Amino acid sequence: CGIFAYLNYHVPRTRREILETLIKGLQRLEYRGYDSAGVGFDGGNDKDWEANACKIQLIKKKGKVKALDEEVHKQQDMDLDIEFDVHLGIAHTRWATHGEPSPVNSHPQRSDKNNEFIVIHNGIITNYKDLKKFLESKGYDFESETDTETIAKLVKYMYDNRESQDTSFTTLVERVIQQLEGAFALVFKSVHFPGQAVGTRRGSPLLIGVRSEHKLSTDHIPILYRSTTCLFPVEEKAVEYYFASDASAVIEHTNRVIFLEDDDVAAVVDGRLSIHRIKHPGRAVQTLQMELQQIMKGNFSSFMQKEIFEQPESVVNTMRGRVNFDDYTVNLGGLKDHIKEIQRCRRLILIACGTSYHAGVATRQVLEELTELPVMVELASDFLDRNTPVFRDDVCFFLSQSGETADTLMGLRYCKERGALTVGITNTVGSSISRETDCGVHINAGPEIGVASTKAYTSQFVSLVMFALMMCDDRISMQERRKEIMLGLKRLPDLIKEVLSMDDEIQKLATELYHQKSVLIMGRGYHYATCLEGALKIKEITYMHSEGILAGELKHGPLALVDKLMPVIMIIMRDHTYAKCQNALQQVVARQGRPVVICDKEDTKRTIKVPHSVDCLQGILSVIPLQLLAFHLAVLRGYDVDFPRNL
Amino acid sequence: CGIFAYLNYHVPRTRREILETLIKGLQRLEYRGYDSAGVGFDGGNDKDWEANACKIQLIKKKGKVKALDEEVHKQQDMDLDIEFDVHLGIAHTRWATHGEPSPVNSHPQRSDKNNEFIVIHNGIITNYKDLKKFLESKGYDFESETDTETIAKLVKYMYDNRESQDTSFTTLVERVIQQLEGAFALVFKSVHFPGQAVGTRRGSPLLIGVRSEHKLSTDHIPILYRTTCLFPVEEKAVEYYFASDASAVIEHTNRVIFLEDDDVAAVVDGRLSIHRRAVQTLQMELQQIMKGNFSSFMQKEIFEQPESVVNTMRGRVNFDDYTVNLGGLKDHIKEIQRCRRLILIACGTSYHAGVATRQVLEELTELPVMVELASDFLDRNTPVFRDDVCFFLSQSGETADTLMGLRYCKERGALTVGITNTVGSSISRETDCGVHINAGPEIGVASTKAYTSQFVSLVMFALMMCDDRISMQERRKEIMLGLKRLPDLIKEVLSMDDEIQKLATELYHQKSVLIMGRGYHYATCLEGALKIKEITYMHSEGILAGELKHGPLALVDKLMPVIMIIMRDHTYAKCQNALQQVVARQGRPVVICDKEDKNTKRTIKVPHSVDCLQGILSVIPLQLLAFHLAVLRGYDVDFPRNLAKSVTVE
Ligand SMILES: O=C[C@H](O)[C@@H](O)[C@H](O)[C@H](O)COP(=O)(O)O
Ligand SMILES: O=C[C@H](O)[C@@H](O)[C@H](O)[C@H](O)COP(=O)(O)O
Repeated sequence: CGIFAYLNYHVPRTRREILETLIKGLQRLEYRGYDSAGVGFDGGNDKDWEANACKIQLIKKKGKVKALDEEVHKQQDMDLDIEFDVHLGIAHTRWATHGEPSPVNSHPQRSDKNNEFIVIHNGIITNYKDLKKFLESKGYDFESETDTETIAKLVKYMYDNRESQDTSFTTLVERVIQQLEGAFALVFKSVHFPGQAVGTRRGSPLLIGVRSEHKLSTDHIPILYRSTTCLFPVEEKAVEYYFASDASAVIEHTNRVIFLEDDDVAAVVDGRLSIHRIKHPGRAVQTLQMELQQIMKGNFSSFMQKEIFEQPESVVNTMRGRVNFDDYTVNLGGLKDHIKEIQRCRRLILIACGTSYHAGVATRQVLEELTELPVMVELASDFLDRNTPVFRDDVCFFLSQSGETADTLMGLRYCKERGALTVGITNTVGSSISRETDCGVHINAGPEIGVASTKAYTSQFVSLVMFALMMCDDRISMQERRKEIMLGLKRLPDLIKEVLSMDDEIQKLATELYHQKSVLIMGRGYHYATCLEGALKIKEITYMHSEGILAGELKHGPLALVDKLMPVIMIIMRDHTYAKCQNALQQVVARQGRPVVICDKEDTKRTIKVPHSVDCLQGILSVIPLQLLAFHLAVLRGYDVDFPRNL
Repeated sequence: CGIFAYLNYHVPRTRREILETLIKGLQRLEYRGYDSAGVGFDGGNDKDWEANACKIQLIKKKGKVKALDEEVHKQQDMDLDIEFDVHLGIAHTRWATHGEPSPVNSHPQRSDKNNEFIVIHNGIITNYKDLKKFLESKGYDFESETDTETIAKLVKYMYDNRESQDTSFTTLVERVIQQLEGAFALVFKSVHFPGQAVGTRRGSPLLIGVRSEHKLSTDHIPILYRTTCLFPVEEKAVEYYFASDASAVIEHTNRVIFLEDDDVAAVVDGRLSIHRRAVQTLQMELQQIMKGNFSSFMQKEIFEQPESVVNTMRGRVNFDDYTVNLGGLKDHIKEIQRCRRLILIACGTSYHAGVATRQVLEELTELPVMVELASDFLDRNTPVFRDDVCFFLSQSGETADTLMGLRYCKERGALTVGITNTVGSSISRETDCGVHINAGPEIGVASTKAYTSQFVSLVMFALMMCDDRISMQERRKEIMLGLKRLPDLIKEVLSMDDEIQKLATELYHQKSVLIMGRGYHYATCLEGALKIKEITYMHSEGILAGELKHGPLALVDKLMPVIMIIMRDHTYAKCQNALQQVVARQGRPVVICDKEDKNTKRTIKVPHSVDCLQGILSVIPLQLLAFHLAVLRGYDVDFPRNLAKSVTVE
């Protein structure tokens, strides 16, 4: 789950400082549920650090990182005051899967009883059964039940069979990954290559942060196959490197990062960073706009609560630099090039999973309205199962907060093979979907740390609307509609705040459903997505059977569930479907239903009155009371909203 | 909502023979609405039946028809022994979608406290509020909250301001429909016009049955405009049967006159005339609307799927040469292949039929296939083009949203195809072409054979669209042999009825059940979930298997009942992963799988078939499960609560 390594090269740090840095990185990567963490570093208490680089020491522990930190400072014969001019430390937090949680099964995994090679690993090796046999036949005995130990044992096998006494650490890892199958991100450390690090990935994210008070030789590292050919400080040697599986563990130290790509072998040798391959392409040193405050709870007791209540801000962040209300223009920079190509295409296909799919349903109508193109919205897993027909004049959008969901990513590659124009709507710089799409939009909602999608849904929503507004900016007959929608976006942050000020009314509703085992959420049109997304939130966070029902489908069967006992929530807004929803309401009440109504500004039982906005934006306001409802219900029932129950 | 009126002209019927005929005609229509019922006949206890036509009697009550039949009998005022040589009685069962199903809101409505004009209405008047404020000013008091009372209070307003002392009943009705907006199918009765019935329609079904041992004067009633009427030649004996459906008339005769929009039929002096036709024979046997030896229509229709599947393929599938021919589409297939997209539009189970066949349609046509819920399709003003081919799946052929979607697509120049189970329905008439699935009448409220016959019908279309591809010949043979073997496999599934019933005894007490599937069985878990909702009232929900890991799986614990559909097709490995996830969450799921397929100790093994046909076999256990659960919970499978069959209005 979480990888972190800290390499100080001619930046003196005490053993304490190094360990504090490693512990701190794991906390950035530590999400609720992890149950195994460890650190690897140079042992020995020789005042001169150059003699302690032949004893790798491991401290691994089951439980939360807090427990690891206590074990660190709780070491008998370990002096934390030794200063290292050069040192590499690696760290890992995990959610034990393959084996049972235990100190042995925690990372790093070692190559022998003297820790000649150690590795931290994110992912799974498919052929790990076969590899363990090949090494055992060569005498290597295993101590863990994890697939990671095979990696540590295999790199020593390559070392034990090297042709020359100076075969590079890179060459060894190159030979290792060539024998691995599956997905992995790896960081290696060895006594035979003191101060050096090797990081490589295949289908699992791995990035490198860099920091130095000196000028760096380049901002675009060229690839070396098997002058400024590598990255290094120019004035002096001092530099710091940060390997990590997520930017959250690097951003507090530096915002200059390199995102590795599949089969890259990045190595730090003599403090200089190079990137090797076997196959002028290069890897860019880029600046992240992320900042530490964005991954902290602040004054909120949970990340779910923070991300719900900060949606006024995240919606604004989504629009910053992209909307101009002075002259009613929208400019998504990532699409200003392909914008005219897109309009020459004949169909829009939105492909996503879960809540990201709900964002497509939530904006499908306005996309049809403003683009006038057919809009198909697909669940990624079903899209793949059916081998859906795709053509060269299709424009395919891929909605993904993480930018890594397997089905959404495989759908992307499916559509690229067939020649379709691909567009990524993501919330994670460097992610796979953001790279492999022809173009894309970063929704810029800030990191989503909570288990459930809250601000990501609303920012995706706003992003797709902004795209719809770009697609009709040349239509005279639509100028008024664009103006109306855009003045809605202008007012939206304050309308969200207005909804959040009704939190007390949502708590009251939560206590009325406290003991209920089901609830039906009914909507149609613009609020079909709203009732589907609310039902998912209440399933995922509250663990009760909430179900979204298309209002127009009631009389076709589902209405049989309505009686005096079945809780019902109906979304009834003042748009063109208003009279129809009034009909559905009369149908529910006719069958002894006592429903709660989320209705528009100044429209049977309790009513949650949200403010009135443009019809194609109401979904953003109407889903928030459902977000809060799931939150408050879970809190009432003693659940930790930040502790996932999916796994 | 059902309509039924009995007009016996010069055929002596006692007051019990007519009342037992009105109720008998409502039971034939009860599945269209069973929230209330009523009847309208002549009162008075005078031997000379001529001195009784001036006294109307209304008997309306809340509940099914069996609640009305008991209200009609055991009365202390109605003498059921008066011989009527000429009499007219109107009846009606109501689907109270709004308000209470009270007797005051049921039909026949009335125009005053003396009942001068009573009307039975099927449909909605889109301007009854405007008609209610006009009549309230002229001196008319309203009692019910329905829109039908504005039709009764209005036919009397045209009678209170006529021009001649003897204006025909047609004239009065013709003036009413001119002030009525929306759809309606009416059958009037007045004391001023004894024995005369008027039957007009507009966007709603309405036919007139005729029985007479004497020769009928003609077989093509000429539509008139404000040697003309249908009647027996020599004698006067004739019995008419107004009704909004053919099942309530077939029992008495198979000679009906299907009216058209704005045709103002009228029976005067026992002569049927149309104002502003073709007397034809019905092609339906009474056995087709009889439960037989089954205790419910739903059970019969499930166990008869081996037959209805055969009927859907009869005369259309030849297994010796592997050819498929649907007459309704023999010519259009040429132009359909030149089109660029298929759109399937339907509601409920009919929508599931499209989900169930979407993949194979994409496979064999190579065209994009979009499946749309009719109500949402209309809400979004979905883009449609001239080179779209739009299919409309409707068992009844009258579902409002599906029908409006049709007219939407026709307005945009699309090619429209109807997949119905009702000849003469609106959807079958107004589409460019179509197919009659020919599954027989479906009486149970929950669709069973209609689903599997639609499924089979869409596959047959797919087989036609690829009959000229060399590369797909083997695939076509694989599918068609699957169809050949399908009836017997359905019998093999049905033989597990008892095993399904035992499972039901383990679930009837639960509040919720999750049904999971993917690929070809996404539709299966959606349709099964809908059925369990509809007749059992359990909170059953279908969950796409591939979406479990994205949130819903958090709802699974050792207590949540789970049904999974794991079949030996290309999603088997994926479905095995979903099964592992469910168990990891402590779920103890029931698995529907193939015979040749573990932790699962609660399995339902269906026979293995072609992947794109397996949905037919996998859904049947869920049909049976829903049936058995509803029995265990003391519910009626034929008359589920809060709804009826065929949604023909808003
Ligand atoms: O609360 C819902 C979850 O956030 C989940 O449904 C999520 O939306 C999907 O797993 C797709 O995630 P991505 O947006 O990263 O693809
Ligand atoms: O059990 C389900 C019901 O039968 C219902 O969902 C029905 O399928 C729809 O009302 C479609 O009706 P039509 O097929 O007659 O259009």
